[PDB]
Amino acid sequence: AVLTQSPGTLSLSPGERATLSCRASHSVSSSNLAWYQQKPGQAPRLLMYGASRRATGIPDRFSGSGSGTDFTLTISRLEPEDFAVYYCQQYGSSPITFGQGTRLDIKGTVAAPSVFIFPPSDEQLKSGTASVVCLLNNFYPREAKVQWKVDNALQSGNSQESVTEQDSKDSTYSLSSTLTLSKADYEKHKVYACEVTHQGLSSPVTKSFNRGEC
Amino acid sequence: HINRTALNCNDSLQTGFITSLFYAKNVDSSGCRPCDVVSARTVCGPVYCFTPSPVVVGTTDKLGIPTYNWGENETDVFMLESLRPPTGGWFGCTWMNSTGFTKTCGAPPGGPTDGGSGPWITPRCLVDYPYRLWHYPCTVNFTLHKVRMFVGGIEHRFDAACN
Amino acid sequence: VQLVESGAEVKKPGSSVKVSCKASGATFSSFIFSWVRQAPGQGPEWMGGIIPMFGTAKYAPRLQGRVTITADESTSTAYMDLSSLRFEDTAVYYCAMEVPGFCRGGSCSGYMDVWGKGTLVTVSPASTKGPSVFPLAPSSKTSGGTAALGCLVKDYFPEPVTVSWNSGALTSGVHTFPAVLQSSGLYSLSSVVTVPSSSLGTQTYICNVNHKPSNTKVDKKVEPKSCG
Ligand SMILES: *[C@@H]1O[C@H](CO)[C@@H](O[C@@H]2O[C@H](CO)[C@@H](O)[C@H](O)[C@H]2NC(C)=O)[C@H](O)[C@H]1NC(C)=O
Ligand SMILES: *[C@@H]1O[C@H](CO)[C@@H](O[C@@H]2O[C@H](CO)[C@@H](O)[C@H](O)[C@H]2NC(C)=O)[C@H](O)[C@H]1NC(C)=O
Ligand SMILES: *[C@@H]1O[C@H](CO)[C@@H](O)[C@H](O)[C@H]1NC(C)=O
Ligand SMILES: *[C@@H]1O[C@H](CO)[C@@H](O)[C@H](O)[C@H]1NC(C)=O
Repeated sequence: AVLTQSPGTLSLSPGERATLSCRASHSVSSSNLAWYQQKPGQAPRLLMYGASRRATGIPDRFSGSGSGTDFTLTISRLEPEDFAVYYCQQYGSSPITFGQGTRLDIKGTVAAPSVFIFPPSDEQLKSGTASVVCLLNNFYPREAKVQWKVDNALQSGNSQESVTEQDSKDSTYSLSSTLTLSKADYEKHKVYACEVTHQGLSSPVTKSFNRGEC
Repeated sequence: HINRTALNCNDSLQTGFITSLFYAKNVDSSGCRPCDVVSARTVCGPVYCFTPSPVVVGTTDKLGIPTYNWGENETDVFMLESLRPPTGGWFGCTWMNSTGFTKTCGAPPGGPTDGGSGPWITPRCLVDYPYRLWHYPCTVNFTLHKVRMFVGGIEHRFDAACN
Repeated sequence: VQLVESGAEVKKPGSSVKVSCKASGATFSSFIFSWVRQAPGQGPEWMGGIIPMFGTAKYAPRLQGRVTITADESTSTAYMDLSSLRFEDTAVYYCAMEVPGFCRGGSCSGYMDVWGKGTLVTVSPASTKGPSVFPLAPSSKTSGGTAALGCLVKDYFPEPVTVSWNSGALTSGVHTFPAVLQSSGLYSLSSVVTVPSSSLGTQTYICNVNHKPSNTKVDKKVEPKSCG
């Protein structure tokens, strides 16, 4: 039984009604499905068992329903403490499985990222390694796509990304992407570019620099 | 010896009856057949028979050979008829089935002074046994009475849970 | 009911690790221990379970051959042993109170009620190490616009590192990103701040990095360069 949660990210305002869905590849016998809330740096907290039985200590606003292959977690009125990640979990089949999670964050107005690209410092190049950093500042929604190009060659698998926690005051996110190269490979190429795709951009945005031209 | 308890438990109604077997939970009170052969695949937890005193019945095959398959195979059964007292006294058994329903077997009551089905010696009294409050949650406030009596030549010491 | 676990451990690829869980508030013999791990940015993954009075231990098929789960009735401590560690095994390892929904043949399955506080297990080839602090330089070419600058805090272990700007006098527009565990097994972190372009030649910007586990304190002035 494989669990698929929808939507990946759910953006709503405090006081609104939240409905999270968990879909199973096969029917979950006797509605053996649980729900968890996980805040950053903590263990998951059980909210709901048996699809609809609320765990003790859980507020009235949390409600569950569904059966078969379609289960729903409902938060009637969203409080500030309710923005977190939510996992479903089936215990109807012998190997229990978890869903991939739904992120419930604060709704805001669409804002394109500001994109900056940072070449490696001479100090780091003297150590034999090169880190190219691309910054996407204060954007919404959270989904964004960073593509690295090196002399117009698409980089795939040699970068790592990191996303800040959502700003409660304006609901924006920030992302940093590090492309790591050896000093040798860095000196072979000229144009280092960061192409960004985002809902707030009608067209992809590219920031780039030219090694040796600066 | 633990392999001889049937463990076919399936809480399809989210009542939490299985949780009482593994974790300490006091009973909530908001809610308060001939003994032949029972298939073990439909049994969850211990099987008690009450020849005056309570006796635990383990999983066997049809011959009576003890099996150790947790009652999972279709050949696993509970030979309740073998536990009957030879002198023809009162006899009964009880257990929990897969979906959390207390089942009983026993002779039909020949009168208000006759015995009940499971561990019900009296309409008002119940033979005490280690899993009484699991099968019979509403008998928590019942009073215990030590009982000594000879039935068919055998002395039986046990407790009775009466109102 | 509360579950306490062994402290964080760092292991090398190919090694093994043993996590222990102590259950207080309930009888150990009938306790249903579940081990659930969670990789950074992923969902929880069930590893296996043990009910001591039944002696049976169930395992997840993904790593059924690399995990052995044991329960010690003498000291009321269940253990999870994972061998032949890989880099993909870096995760937080939880033990939990499984509340059964169905049982069959000596084992049960259900939901997790009481979770352990979590045990971080990092698989990396290197030990306690101080970070290098490199500048993320803004362009040295502007007035009225918004510029970005920062520090790259690279190749340290373990967590955590604190980063402030100008000894705490600069807080608006500061973004310190979550650290990332590199392929080498060391953490790398970026901290940036957006500033008005007109201040690039007039205001000094210094990031203050403090890595207490290695007693490494660095104050690095970030200056504009030809590339920004
Ligand atoms: C617990 O018992 C219920 C009793 O019905 C099982 O539910 C059946 O599951 C099968 C699975 O293929 C369905 O085809 C049936 O239609 C279900 N019956 C009903 C009445 O809904 C359930 O599968 C059992 N749970 C486990 C884990 O075995
Ligand atoms: C456990 O006992 C209950 C007690 O009745 C059984 O429930 C019955 O199931 C049959 C299935 O065909 C229904 O027709 C009856 O209406 C049910 N009775 C009640 C009162 O609900 C249940 O089937 C038993 N479980 C097993 C696995 O044998
Ligand atoms: C008892 O059950 C366990 C686990 O299901 C199994 O390994 C063993 O072979 C069974 N039989 C005996 C006699 O222990
Ligand atoms: C038994 O007595 C307790 C009080 O000690 C009460 O809460 C419970 O409801 C009673 N049960 C029944 C079945 O009357």
